[PDB]
Amino acid sequence: MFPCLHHSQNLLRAVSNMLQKARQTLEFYPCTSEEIDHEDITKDKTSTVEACLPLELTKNESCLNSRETSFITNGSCLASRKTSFMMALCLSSIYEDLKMYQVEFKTMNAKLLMDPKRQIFLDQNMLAVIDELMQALNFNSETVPQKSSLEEPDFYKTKIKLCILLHAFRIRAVTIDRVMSYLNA
Amino acid sequence: MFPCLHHSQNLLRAVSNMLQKARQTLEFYPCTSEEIDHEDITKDKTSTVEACLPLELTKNESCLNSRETSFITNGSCLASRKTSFMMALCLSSIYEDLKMYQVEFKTMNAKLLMDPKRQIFLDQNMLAVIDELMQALNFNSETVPQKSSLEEPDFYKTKIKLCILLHAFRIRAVTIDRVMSYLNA
Amino acid sequence: MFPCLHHSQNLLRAVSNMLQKARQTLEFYPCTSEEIDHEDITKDKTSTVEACLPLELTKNESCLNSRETSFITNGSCLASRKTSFMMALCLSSIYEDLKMYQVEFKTMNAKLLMDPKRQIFLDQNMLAVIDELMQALNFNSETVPQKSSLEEPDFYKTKIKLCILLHAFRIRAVTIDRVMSYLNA
Amino acid sequence: MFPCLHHSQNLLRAVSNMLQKARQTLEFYPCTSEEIDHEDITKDKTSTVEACLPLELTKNESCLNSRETSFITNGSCLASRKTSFMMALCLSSIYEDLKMYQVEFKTMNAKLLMDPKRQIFLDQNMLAVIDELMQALNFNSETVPQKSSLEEPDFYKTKIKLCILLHAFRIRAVTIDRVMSYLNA
Amino acid sequence: KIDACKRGDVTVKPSHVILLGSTVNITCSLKPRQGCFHYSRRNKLILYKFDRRINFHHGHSLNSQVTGLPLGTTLFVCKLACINSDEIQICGAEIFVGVAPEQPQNLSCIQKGEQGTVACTWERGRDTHLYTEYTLQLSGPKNLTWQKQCKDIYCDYLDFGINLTPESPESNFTAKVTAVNSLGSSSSLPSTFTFLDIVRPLPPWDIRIKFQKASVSRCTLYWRDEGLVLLNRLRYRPSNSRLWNMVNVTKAKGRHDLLDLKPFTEYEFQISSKLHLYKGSWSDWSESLRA
Amino acid sequence: KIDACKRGDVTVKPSHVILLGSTVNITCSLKPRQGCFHYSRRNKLILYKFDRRINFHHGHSLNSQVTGLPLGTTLFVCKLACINSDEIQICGAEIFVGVAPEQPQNLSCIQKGEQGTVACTWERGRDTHLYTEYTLQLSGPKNLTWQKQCKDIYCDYLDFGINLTPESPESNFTAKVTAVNSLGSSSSLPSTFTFLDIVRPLPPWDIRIKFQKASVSRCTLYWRDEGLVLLNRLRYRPSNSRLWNMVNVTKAKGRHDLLDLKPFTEYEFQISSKLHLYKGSWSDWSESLRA
Amino acid sequence: KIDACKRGDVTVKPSHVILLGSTVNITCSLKPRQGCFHYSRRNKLILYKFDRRINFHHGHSLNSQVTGLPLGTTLFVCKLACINSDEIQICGAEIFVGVAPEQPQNLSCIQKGEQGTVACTWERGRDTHLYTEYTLQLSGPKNLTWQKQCKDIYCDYLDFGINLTPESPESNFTAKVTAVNSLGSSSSLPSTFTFLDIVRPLPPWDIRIKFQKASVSRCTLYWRDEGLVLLNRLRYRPSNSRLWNMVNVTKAKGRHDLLDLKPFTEYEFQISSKLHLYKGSWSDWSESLRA
Ligand SMILES: *[C@@H]1O[C@H](CO)[C@@H](O)[C@H](O)[C@H]1NC(C)=O
Ligand SMILES: *[C@@H]1O[C@H](CO)[C@@H](O)[C@H](O)[C@H]1NC(C)=O
Ligand SMILES: *[C@@H]1O[C@H](CO)[C@@H](O)[C@H](O)[C@H]1NC(C)=O
Ligand SMILES: *[C@@H]1O[C@H](CO)[C@@H](O)[C@H](O)[C@H]1NC(C)=O
Ligand SMILES: *[C@@H]1O[C@H](CO)[C@@H](O)[C@H](O)[C@H]1NC(C)=O
Ligand SMILES: *[C@@H]1O[C@H](CO)[C@@H](O)[C@H](O)[C@H]1NC(C)=O
Ligand SMILES: *[C@@H]1O[C@H](CO)[C@@H](O)[C@H](O)[C@H]1NC(C)=O
Ligand SMILES: *[C@@H]1O[C@H](CO)[C@@H](O)[C@H](O)[C@H]1NC(C)=O
Ligand SMILES: *[C@@H]1O[C@H](CO)[C@@H](O)[C@H](O)[C@H]1NC(C)=O
Repeated sequence: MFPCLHHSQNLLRAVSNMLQKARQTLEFYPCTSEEIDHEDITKDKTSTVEACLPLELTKNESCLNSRETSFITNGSCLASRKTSFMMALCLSSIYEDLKMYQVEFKTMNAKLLMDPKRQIFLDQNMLAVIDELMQALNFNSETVPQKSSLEEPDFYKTKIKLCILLHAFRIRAVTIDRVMSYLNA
Repeated sequence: MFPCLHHSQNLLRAVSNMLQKARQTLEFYPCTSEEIDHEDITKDKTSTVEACLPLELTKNESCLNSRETSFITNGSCLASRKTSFMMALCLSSIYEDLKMYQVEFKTMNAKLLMDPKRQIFLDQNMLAVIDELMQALNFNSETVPQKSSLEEPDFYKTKIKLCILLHAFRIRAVTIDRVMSYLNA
Repeated sequence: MFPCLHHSQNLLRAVSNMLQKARQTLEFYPCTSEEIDHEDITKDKTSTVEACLPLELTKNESCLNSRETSFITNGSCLASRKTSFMMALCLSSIYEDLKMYQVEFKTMNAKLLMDPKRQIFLDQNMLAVIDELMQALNFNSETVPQKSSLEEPDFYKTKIKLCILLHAFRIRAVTIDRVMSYLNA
Repeated sequence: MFPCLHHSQNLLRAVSNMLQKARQTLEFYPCTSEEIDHEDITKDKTSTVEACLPLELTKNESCLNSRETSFITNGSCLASRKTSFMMALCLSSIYEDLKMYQVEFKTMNAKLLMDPKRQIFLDQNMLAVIDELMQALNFNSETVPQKSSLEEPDFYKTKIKLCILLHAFRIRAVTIDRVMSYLNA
Repeated sequence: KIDACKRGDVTVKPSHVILLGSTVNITCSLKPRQGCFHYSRRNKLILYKFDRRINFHHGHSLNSQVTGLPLGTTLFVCKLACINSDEIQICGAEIFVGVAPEQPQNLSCIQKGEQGTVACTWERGRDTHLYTEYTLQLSGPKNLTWQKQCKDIYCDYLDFGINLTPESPESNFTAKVTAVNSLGSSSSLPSTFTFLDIVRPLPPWDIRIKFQKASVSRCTLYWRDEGLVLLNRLRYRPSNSRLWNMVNVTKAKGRHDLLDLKPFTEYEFQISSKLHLYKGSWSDWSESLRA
Repeated sequence: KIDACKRGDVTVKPSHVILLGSTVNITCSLKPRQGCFHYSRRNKLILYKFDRRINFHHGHSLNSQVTGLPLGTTLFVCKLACINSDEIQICGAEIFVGVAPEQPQNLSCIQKGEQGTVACTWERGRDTHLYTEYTLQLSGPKNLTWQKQCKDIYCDYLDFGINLTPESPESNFTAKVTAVNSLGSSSSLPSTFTFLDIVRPLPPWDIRIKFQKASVSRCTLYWRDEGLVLLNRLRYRPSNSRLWNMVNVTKAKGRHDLLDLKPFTEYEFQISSKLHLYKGSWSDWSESLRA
Repeated sequence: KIDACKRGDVTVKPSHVILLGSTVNITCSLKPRQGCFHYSRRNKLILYKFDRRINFHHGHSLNSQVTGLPLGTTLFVCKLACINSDEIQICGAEIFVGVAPEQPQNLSCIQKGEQGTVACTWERGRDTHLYTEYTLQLSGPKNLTWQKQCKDIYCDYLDFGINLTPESPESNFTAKVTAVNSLGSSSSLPSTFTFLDIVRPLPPWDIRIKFQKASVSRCTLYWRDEGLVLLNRLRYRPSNSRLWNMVNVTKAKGRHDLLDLKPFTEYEFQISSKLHLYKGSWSDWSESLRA
C-alpha cells in the first residue's frame, strides 16, 4: 500500500463525483465529454506529459528537454535516496500541476458563491484532497490565500470554463494515479 | 524574536545547567575548565568554524575550502529565498554539528545507565532541545535510534570523555547562539 | 446534522458489512438469520429496551423500573441542561450496551487470531467506531485492555457464538440509530 | 509528583511575579500589603475557606453548612472513587474560585488595554495557568468569552481595584497549593 | 487562459444586473475569422432563452431586445447552426433581474446571561433576486463601533464575538443594520438599547425540593442561578391543573416555608429570575421538576 | 451466558490438536432433557465432516473413530434429524492436525549502517498446520540479553529496536531462535557473530564528477558516505561495455587523478565502501551516475 | 576518537567486576613516548583510591594488589607527579565489587477486577552491588509464554499489558522470575496459579441507602459492582462501636429487608464481594457510607 497512491485514488474518485454533479446541475450549459474541447492549462509550464513515464518506456532521454523545470523538490512521498531522477522530476511536475489547478479552482469557487442562487459550487472535499497530496509531494507546500472579488463576474463564462477544467483535470488525475501505482509496484 | 534563536538560547542554558551538575556529581574525576583539554569531535567534518561568520567579517571567500560539505539543506529556520549562501551553508553545518553530538551523547547515556548507582546521567531535557533545534534546521531530520549494549563498559573512561565533550559542546552552543542573534538582527 | 447520529449511522453500516463477511467466510457454520436464535447479552443489565423511546410513546413512567441503572453519566453527545431525563438515562444505557459488547468482541478476536489459518477475524474499523461513539456518550470512557490467552480454545464454539452476537448487535445498532435521529429532530 | 500540584505551584509563582510587576508599574497608586485592605470577592459564594482542610483538622462536620454549594463536579485532578467527599467538595469550590477570578481579571484587562499608554496589563501567562488548572479540576470547564467595552472607563478606579484583587488572589493561590500538596502526600 | 467563448462574443445593454421592468439589448456578434466553413443561405445564428428560440439572423451580427423579464436568472445562449453539421454553442449571457433591497423594519439585540455574546436579529423583507451583503454595526456612548459583515445571502442573525461589559448599568448603546446590492442600499433606523434591555438572565440551572426536613406540608426549594439577580418567581400551581404562580419571590437562592399541598402527589415545579425589576427581561422557566 | 451448544455436547479424544497420523474419537452426546419431541424409530443423530455423513445412531450417544486425517482443519458437525422437521445443528468440533515444528537451520543478523537496528532472519522450514510462536534472543559477552517474540504465524524477520554499540570492535554476540507449538519445540543452534560481521556499511549517498577542473581526461569524483570507512572501491568500467573496477581506492572521500577516457561520452559510475577490510561486508553499489 | 587516557593505560586483573573477597591487580603502565619531560629521580607515578595514596614507583610500570575491597565502587586514579609541575591525571579504573544475586523466594501474581492487567511481585533479597536485570515469564497450560524484562535495577513489580481471558475458570498458569548479573544467575521456583486465584474482584463502586421507602427501621441497600459475583458481605455494625458484619449476603445487587437500628443516627456502611466462594479473594471494603 502506498499512502500517496491512496491520496491519488481518493483524488480520481473525488473528481469523478464532482464531474457527475456538474453535468446534473448545469443541464443547459454543455458539459458532455463530446461537446467540451480538451484544453490543458499546464500545456507548456510542466513536463508531467514527458517525465512521468515507466522507466522501461523512457530510454533516449533526448525528449526530456534540457531538464525542463528540473526543480526536483524533495518530499515525503518518496525518499531522497530511493528512486531515479526520472521519477523525482515527475513528482515535482505533479506537485506543480496540482498548484496550477488549485489556484484556478479557488478563483472559480469565489466567483460562484456570489450567485444569487446556489446552482453549483466546487467540492470542498476535492480541494482538500488536492492540498493533502501536495503537502506529501513537496515539503515547501504553499497554501493558496482566501480569494475574493469586490465586483460580480458574468456567471455563464465561469460555468463554461469550469466544465472545460473539470474534464481536463480528471485526465490529469488518472495520470497521477498510474504513476503512484508504478511507484508502489 | 527568532524562534531558532529562542531554541539556541534554551540550548546554551541547558548545557550550562548540565555542566554545573557534572562538576558537582564527579568530585574526583577532573572536570574544571583548566584541567580538561579542548577536543572538538567535529574538527574537520564540518565548516561551522569558517562558514558561520558575520557577512562583514568574511570577504575573500578563498578560505571557504571548495564549498566544503556544501549540502545546503533547506529548512524551517530560514526561508529558501531569504538569506545569502554564507548563512545557508552555516545552518547546514550547525545541523551536522548537532547530529554528531546527539549520536555520541545517546551512546554515553546508554553506557551510564548500566552503573549500579546513578552518580550521573545526561539530561533528557538537553537532548530534547538538540532534537527540536535540528528539526527546525533541516526538514530531513533523522531521529537517532535507541542505543543499548549487551555488556558493561569501564565507567571511568566514559566519565572522563563526558566532561571533555560537555565543555567543548558549551563553546559550540555559544557559537550557534551568536549566529541566531545575527540572523534575527 | 448530529455528530453522534453520524457515528451511529457509521456503526450500523460497519456491522452490516461485517455480517455479510461473516456469512461468506463461515459457509458451513450456520449464520443465516433464520437458523440463528436471538440472544441478547444485555437482557437484564441495561434499560435501553424501555428507556430509549420517543417522548410521545412513554407516558405512565411506571414501566421504568425504579430508575433502573440510573447512572445518568454526563457526556459530549448531549448537553447537561439540554434534554429530559428520559433521553439522559437512554444515552447512559446505550454507553453501557456498547461497553458490554466491545469487551466481549475483543475477547472473541483474541481467540480468533490463534487459528492456524485466518478464516475470519473481527473488523478493526467496527471496533474503533464503537470506541469513538462511547467517548462521545460518556466522558469517563474506559478503554478495554489488550486481551490475550496462554492456551488455544475450541474454534467451532467461538465461530457459533460470534454469529449469534453479530446478528443481535445489528438489531441494537438500528435501535441506537433511531434514538440518534430522534435527538437530531 | 502531582500534575495539579505542579499547576498550582505554577499559579502561585505566576501571581508572585505579576504582583511584583504591579508594585513597580503603579508607583503612586498604593499597592503595598500594608496600605491595601483584604477584600475577598468569593467571601460567601464558595466554601473553600471551610471545605479545604486536612482530614485531621475537620471533625465535627457541623461547620460545613448544609453541604453548601455541594456540586461535587467530577474532574481529571482526582479520580471519582479515589478520595473522601471532604476533598471532592474542596476541588469543586477551588474550581469555582478560579472561575470567579478569571471572569473578573478578563474584564479588568479589557478596560486596561484602552489606556493611551501601556502602564500595566494583566499577564497573559497567569490567565492561561488559571484556565489550565480549571480544565483539570472540572471536565465541564467554561472558557470565558472575549470581553470588550464600547466606551472608556476611569483608569484610576480599575488600577486600585486591580491591586486589591492581586493581593487577595495570591493568598488564595497559597491555599490551593497547600491542598494540592496534601493530595499528593 | 482557458477561453469560454472562441467563435463569437455576446454583449448585454445596459448590464447583466437590471432593475425589475427594464429591457436588455442582448446582441450576439461573430468574429470575422470564425464562421460557417461553407457560405450558404441556409446557415443561421439562433439565440435561445432556456433553449427556446427568440431570434435568427444569417448575418454575423444578431440584435435582440427582450422585455418583461421576471425576477430570476435567464440564460440566453447564442448557437450557430450550419448547413449539415450540428449546432455549435458559441457564447451566452446569464441575466439576473433584481429590485432595490428591503430595509430591515425591526432590529433587536439579545445577550444570553450575564456572560454572553450579543446577537442582533432583523426582518430582511422581500428577497431581491441578487447577492445580498448585510453589515451590523454597534456604537456605544463614545463613538467607537464594532464592524461585522454577514456575507451569507440569508442571515438569521449576526453575533458579536466580544462580550459587552457595561461601564455603568445605565448606558446607551445604538445598533444599525445596512443591506447593499448591485442596484441599491437600505439602512435600518438606529435603535438605542440600555445594557439591562440587552441582557436576559439564564433560566435557573439548579433545583432541589425539601419538605422543611420533615413530613410537614411546608416545602423548601433550593435552586441556584446567576449571581446578580434582585428578584425571582416560583410556580406553586398544582400539577393536575395549573392555578396561579407567585409574581415575585424574595432574593433567596433557597426558598423557605413555601405553602405546599399536604398530599405527596407529584407536583411540577418551574422557576424564573429577573436581573432587574425596572428594565430586565424575565428568565425562561427552568426544566419542570416532577414531585 | 451465551452458549453455542444447547441441545448436546461433543467430545474429542485425545484433543483437537493431534500429531499427524493419530486417530480421534469424536463422540456426540445428547443431554437427556433435549431431544426429538416425538420418540420415533425414524429420527437420527448424524455426524458430518465438511457436511459429509460419517455415522448415524438413533440413540443419544454416538461414537466415531476417524483415522488418516490429513494436515489441516476438519469441521465435524453433529446434527439432529427428526421425523418431519428439518435437521437442527446441535454442536460441532474443529480438529487441527499438526506435526512437530521445524528447527531454523540458518540464522543471520544484519545491521544496516553504523547506526542501524539489528535484524535477524531464519529459514522456518516446513509449515506445521498449527499456531507458531517465534522467540529471538540476543546475548552479549556475559549473559545479558535482549528478547523479542514474533507472535505472527509467518515472520520474514524479527528486528531489535535497540541499536547495538560495541564496547570494543572485536566482541562476541550470540543469537538463537526458538519455535514452540502445541505439539513440540525446536531451537536453532547458537551462532556467534563479531560486531564487524553484523554491521554492513551504507552505499555512499553522495557523488560528484569533475574533470580535475579542466578539459583534461583525468577525472576527480567527490562522494560522501559514513565516516568510519577504511577502504573503498570505484567503477571505472566504460559505460558501453563493463570491463574492470578497481579492487580498492585510497581512504579519500574525494577521488583525485582517476584515469578516465578522453571522450566526453556518458559513463555510468558506481561506488562501494568497506567498513573493515579484515571482517566487514562490502556496501551496495551507489545509484549509477550518468556521464 | 576522544581518548580519556593518553599519557598511559591502567589494567585490572581479573576484571572491574569481581566476587566479594577477591583481590584485583591494578597495574598502571606509561607509554614510552609520554612521560616526565625532564628525567629526574624526584618524579613519581602515584596510584590513589578516592584520592588516597596506595603506591609510588619512579619507573613507568607500577604494580599493585589491593585486597579486602568492600561492596561498592572504588575509583583508583593513577596520577603523574613531575619535579616542579603539578600532578597530571593520566588514567584510572572504576571497580564494582559484587556478590551472586539473591533468588526471589516468593512470587505472587494479582489481577485487579474481571478486566485487569496481571501484575507479579517478588522479594528481591540482598542487593548485589551490580546492575540487575529481572525477567518475568508466564506460561499457560501448554507451553506458550509472555516474555517481559524489568531492566530497571530496582523493580517493585512487572505488569503484563495483555489481560488474561481464561479458556476455562479452572486452568493452571505458571509464573517464574529470573535475576541475572555479571557474576551469576538465580531463578525463582515455578508457582502454578488457577485463574480464580489471580483474579481479585473490585470493591463495589456504587452504594445507596433506603429505609424500605418508609420511616421503618428495616433498610434496603442498593449497590452496584462487577457482574460475575456469586457471593457478597455487608457491614451492619453500629457506627459508634463496631460489632459484627454478616459473613455472606444473597446474590442481590440491592439489599432488601436488612435489620437496621430504629434510631436515625449516622451509621458507617462498608461492602465487599467474592467472585468465587471456593477459590476467590474477597474484594476491598467499599468507601464507608455515612448514615
Ligand atoms: C437597444 O438597441 C436599439 C437598437 O440597437 C435602440 O434603439 C434602443 O434604444 C436600445 N435600448 C437600450 C435599452 O439600450
Ligand atoms: C457620533 O456620531 C454621530 C453620527 O455620526 C454624530 O451625530 C455625533 O455628533 C457623534 N458624536 C461625537 C462625540 O463625535
Ligand atoms: C440615554 O438616552 C435617554 C434618552 O435619549 C436619556 O434619557 C438617558 O439619560 C441616556 N443615558 C445616558 C447615560 O446618557
Ligand atoms: C476410542 O474409543 C474406543 C471405544 O470407545 C476405544 O476402544 C479406543 O481405544 C479409543 N481410542 C482412542 C485413541 O481414544
Ligand atoms: C552464560 O550462559 C551459558 C549458557 O546458559 C553458560 O554456559 C555460561 O556459563 C554462562 N556464563 C556466565 C558467566 O554465567
Ligand atoms: C570470540 O570467540 C572466538 C572463538 O570462540 C575467540 O577466538 C575470540 O577471542 C573471542 N573474542 C572475545 C572478545 O572473547
Ligand atoms: C597479581 O600479580 C602478581 C605479580 O604480578 C602475581 O604474583 C599474582 O598471582 C597476581 N594475582 C592475580 C589475582 O592476578
Ligand atoms: C512444557 O515445558 C516443560 C518445561 O520446559 C516441559 O517439562 C514439558 O514437557 C513441556 N510440555 C510440552 C507439552 O511441551
Ligand atoms: C492443575 O494442577 C492440579 C495439580 O497439579 C490438578 O489437580 C488440576 O487438575 C490441574 N488442572 C488442569 C486443568 O489440568
